[PDB]
Amino acid sequence: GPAVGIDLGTTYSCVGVFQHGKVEIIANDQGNRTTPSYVAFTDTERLIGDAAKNQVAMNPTNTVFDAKRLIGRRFDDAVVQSDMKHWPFMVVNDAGRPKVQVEYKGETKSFYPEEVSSMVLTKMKEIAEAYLGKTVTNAVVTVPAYFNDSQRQATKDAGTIAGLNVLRIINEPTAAAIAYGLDKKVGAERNVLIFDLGGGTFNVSILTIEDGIFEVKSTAGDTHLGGEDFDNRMVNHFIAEFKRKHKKDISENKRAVRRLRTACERAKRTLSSSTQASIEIDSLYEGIDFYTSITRARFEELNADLFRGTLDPVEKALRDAKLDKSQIHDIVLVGGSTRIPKIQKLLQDFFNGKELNKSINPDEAVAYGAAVQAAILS
Ligand SMILES: Nc1ncnc2c1ncn2[C@@H]1O[C@H](COP(=O)(O)OP(=O)(O)O)[C@@H](O)[C@H]1O
Ligand SMILES: [Mg+2]
Repeated sequence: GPAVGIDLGTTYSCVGVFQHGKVEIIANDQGNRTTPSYVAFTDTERLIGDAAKNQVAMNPTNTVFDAKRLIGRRFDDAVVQSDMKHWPFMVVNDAGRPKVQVEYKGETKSFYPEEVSSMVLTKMKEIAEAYLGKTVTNAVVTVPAYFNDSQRQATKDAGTIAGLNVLRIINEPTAAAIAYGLDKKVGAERNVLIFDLGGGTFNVSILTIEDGIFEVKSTAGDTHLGGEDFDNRMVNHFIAEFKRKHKKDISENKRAVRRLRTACERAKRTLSSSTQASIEIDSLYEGIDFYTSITRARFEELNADLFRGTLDPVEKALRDAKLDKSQIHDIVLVGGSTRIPKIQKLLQDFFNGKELNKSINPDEAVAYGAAVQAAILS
């Protein structure tokens, strides 16, 4: 079986495979090229991926996500302490290590973060196998550039327990560069800027590549900024609209909100190609059908400050790396949020018209690069 490339992401994961000089990003059962990093436990089963995320509104306490934020970390970790204040599931201490606690088939069960991730990993593995029509064993898994050795270890472990022989763990930005071929030797130093705006995390990385060797000269971003924050803004906006229109506040009804959010995220994706999208929700609150729409202009207006602030981490990355806009040779877009027009304009304007690398789907770039790296490693 060919070695595969796996992007084990915070909110979305992707698997690609190099074959006949071409990289193929493998779609899942539902036909999507990326699958949510969600795991849900019920009375009768364990749901992973889309099936899992498609019921989080119904089974909040038993639907686990954000496992990547826990992996390789300690319970006493300030990150963990701050984080768990927002997850609808339990995180318990176990001799220092944190564990997620769920109820599976009536009985209480706990899992180490690496076990949750191995579940997502097994899902990607069978997606690959379903496509290849053969067993996948070897793999290259990606990790953020800021991951310490514990976090890398845990990611490796998640692989082993998922039945995957992890050939190598490579940084996500480096995987993005390899996807565009920016790793080929041109007898000169090259500075690449990776602008990664995903589902819930934002990362900016400046790589220096000479002789084919990478050198992460600097990094920046925000671990709590992503496409989900843009969704929230739409939600708050629509909650206020429903109120004016029906003098009812649906805030308390978690289900109404969760369904509205799902409609928003979808409208958001449509907004990246169309100037407006309709929000059609049957029986949102009580028996009131919420039928409305948003325009790209209003969308951009709701997230203006968020979008604009995206440039601060870019300026920081520059000054830390000791470079000026003029010195960065290539800029590659990574993450599903970079498909947003305003974000592309804004970044280009900042780099005074410089062309942006974006021919490869941004949310598939890391997988793409890992698959290539897997191919050379085997
Ligand atoms: N067309 C699009 N326009 C805007 N956002 C998009 C689009 N397609 C996907 N996204 C967003 O990308 C995010 C997922 O990004 P992705 O990079 O796949 O995840 P991760 O951050 O987990 O690595 C979600 O917030 C999703 O709404
Ligand atoms: Mg990502």
